Amino acid sequence: AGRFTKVAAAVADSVVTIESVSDQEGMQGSGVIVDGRGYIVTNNHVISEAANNPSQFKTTVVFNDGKEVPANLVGRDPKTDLAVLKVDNVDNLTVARLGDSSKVRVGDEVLAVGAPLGLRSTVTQGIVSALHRPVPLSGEGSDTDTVIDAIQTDASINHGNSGGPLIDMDAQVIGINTALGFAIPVNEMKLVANSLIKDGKIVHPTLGISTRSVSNAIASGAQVANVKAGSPAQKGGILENDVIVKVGNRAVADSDEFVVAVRQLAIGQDAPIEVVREGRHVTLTVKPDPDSTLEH
Repeated sequence: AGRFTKVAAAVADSVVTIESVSDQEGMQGSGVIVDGRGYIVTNNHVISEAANNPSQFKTTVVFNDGKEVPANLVGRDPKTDLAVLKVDNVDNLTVARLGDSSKVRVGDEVLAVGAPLGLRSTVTQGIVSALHRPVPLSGEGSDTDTVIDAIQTDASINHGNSGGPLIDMDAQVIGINTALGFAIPVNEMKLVANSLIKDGKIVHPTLGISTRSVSNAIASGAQVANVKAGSPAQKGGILENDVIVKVGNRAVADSDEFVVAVRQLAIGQDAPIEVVREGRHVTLTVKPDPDSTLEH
């Protein structure tokens, strides 16, 4: 058996098909078993339509052996494009082994593994092409668009392996394939999954700013398109046409990195925003709000 053949074969039983059907429509993706009690991780696109219209969709999980079981949505985070499902009282689950995405390096060989029985299923191979790479993702349903800090790979990521794991050569999960490919890194997945399992929700920081990217000799970064009334940004003295170049401890190259950087701030704690305003460099202070005040 070949090098990749062995790794794909070792993790196949941890990968599942997730199917959502209404009497009008029927969509399908992959996901990975992450906990022996039957917790399954996928991306938020895969279950979005069912989560938004639960009265008309039924979600099932199909195992490598072909068993089909009903699945319940535990919680989801459109901002990180992740979701968690739960199957009840299924025995002898092959739980995926979760790696450490902070140890992943550019050039590392990977498999992007889709669920073996999915209709369009794919397994692809490549390397890690970049780390900590902000990438915009369009929201599936009425879901908000977002940006994630991704693992980039030249393994093809397509309908047939999205929601499945990105697997390293130790056959460990180093990320979740999104919907020139990108994976949500496993260290972030673990933090978001933990939260969705407990609370059924994740609370992210918000400033009330929308930005557009600017690149030139005077100041490159995320130029402020809009500031929400009453927002942390309004209260902290951020102005439209300000060019944001640093948010907290993270330099901000463009509007994509701005989105990711905000989400690394502490809720309720003062933080520096560096701005270029009418040719001058200004540091403001902002106290981020929770995006969901009642779950904070």
